[PDB]
Order: sequence, then structure tokens, then C-alpha cells
Amino acid sequence: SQVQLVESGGGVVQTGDSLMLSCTVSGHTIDNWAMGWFRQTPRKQREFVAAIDKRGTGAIYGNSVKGRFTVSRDNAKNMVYLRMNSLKPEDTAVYFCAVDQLNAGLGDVSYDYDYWGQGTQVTVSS
Repeated sequence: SQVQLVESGGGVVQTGDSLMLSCTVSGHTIDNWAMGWFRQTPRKQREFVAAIDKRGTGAIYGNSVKGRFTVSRDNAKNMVYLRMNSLKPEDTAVYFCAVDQLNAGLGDVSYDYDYWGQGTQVTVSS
């Protein structure tokens, strides 16, 4: 498959700050796919963060980010977004976007996703 994902928007911020991650997809339209965000730490290789259905009407979130993060998408631009509010030191991680092409709703397990990007580093200073 010739699908390529490029995450951006990572950075170094203070506790309480906000970031807006984005991911641009090339090689295929995303308009029939669910899309997910995961994050990598020493303790979790791909911790689930968020997932959004093909039209953007539904979303699910990892327990530790509920109420703070918002996932969105723009199918015509082939882009997915993760708004991160109220950042905490334990949100420090490399953040990845990935494709769910199972056409079976929203899921939270990394092995069900494809076409991982190389991620974007988020560092939240204590």
C-alpha cells in the first residue's frame, strides 16, 4: 500500500498549555476510514488516545485524556487533528496517527490500525 501519514504539531510546552496536532495522509482518500491517535512512552508502546469515525460524528478517547483532548478531521484535506488542552507532564510522549480500514466502527487497539506515521514528539515541562 502507498499510504503515507505525516504527523506534525508536536512541541515543548508548560503544564497547562495547549497544542494542536495534525496528520496529513497521502496515497488514498481517508473519507471511508476511521482514524486514530496513539502515543508511545517507555511504559506503553502505543497507548490509545483517540479515534474518530469516517464522517467525524463519533469519537472515543483514552480514559486519561477524556475531557481534555478533542479529535477532528477534514476529509477533503485528508487531514486529522488532535486538540490537546490542559497538558500534563505525563502527556509527554511521541504521538502517532493511524488508519482503521476495518469498516467496523471505532476501536482502541493498536494492532487493528495501519499505515502508522513516524510520530511527533510532545514534551510537557513540569
